[PDB]
Amino acid sequence: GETLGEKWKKKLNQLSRKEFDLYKKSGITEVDRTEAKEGLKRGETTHHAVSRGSAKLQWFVERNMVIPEGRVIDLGCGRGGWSYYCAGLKKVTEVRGYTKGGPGHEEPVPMSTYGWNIVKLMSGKDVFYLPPEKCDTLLCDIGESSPSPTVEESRTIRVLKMVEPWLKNNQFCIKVLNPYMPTVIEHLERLQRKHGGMLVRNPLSRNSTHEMYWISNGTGNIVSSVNMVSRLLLNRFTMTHRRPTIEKDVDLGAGTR
Ligand SMILES: Cc1cc(N)c2cc(NC(=O)Nc3ccc4nc(C)cc(N)c4c3)ccc2n1
Repeated sequence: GETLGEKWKKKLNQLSRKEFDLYKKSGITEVDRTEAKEGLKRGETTHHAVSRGSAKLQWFVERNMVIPEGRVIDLGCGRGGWSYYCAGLKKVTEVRGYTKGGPGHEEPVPMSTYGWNIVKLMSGKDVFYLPPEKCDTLLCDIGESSPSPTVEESRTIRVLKMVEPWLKNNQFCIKVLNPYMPTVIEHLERLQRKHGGMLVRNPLSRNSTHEMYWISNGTGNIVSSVNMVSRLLLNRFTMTHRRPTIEKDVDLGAGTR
């Protein structure tokens, strides 16, 4: 070291509140969640995504980076945004979501968006002790940020260690909270050797996170991709502020499959 990502993290931790709030959205893409949030406030159960996560996963799926099919397991499903998005996909036959829930954590949100009847979301489940199950698609969006990159390093490696027993001849999309710490890079290189895939930056991620996703389809140089993200995020500190690109949120429809 020290890595480009660690330099980015230092500068991020130096920002004031107003500088941070400007920087985190500068030049990013984001979905307009206003209508959806009002719908959830009213208890509406059709069309709305339960989180910004549905659109986030959609970005990967529309580029065939992960192609949900068959039995989908969603580790750390939270409200269920990834699960309910997958439930509407023709090739998907079953969605099982597991999440901790309870105090301080999001509970699954019951919905009747398209394909809801093939979704089972289970709260009260600690995925770090959950025996691996056969699945055709493995999703995991777990990783708690911290101002400390070393804390994030341990959290990230713990997530990667937990998800690996679930991976075998299947599609996957796994969040890598901190991909730039050298120990994480080494684990990712061994993981790519065992299971393939590639590390990709989602443009709906805010500039305040260096998160990248390990997706199953394709290949590439992990260090080069991480460093590309680090340079982008570093340059956005001094780039003139740019308003984010606002897109419409996803419409997940209604009814049973
Ligand atoms: C306040 C808050 C913030 C988040 N980013 C959350 C994410 C989630 N999504 C997750 O996957 N969370 C999560 C988060 C941390 C976890 N830790 C262990 C040891 C086991 C788990 N099954 C587990 C799950 C859930 C609740 C959240 N609550």
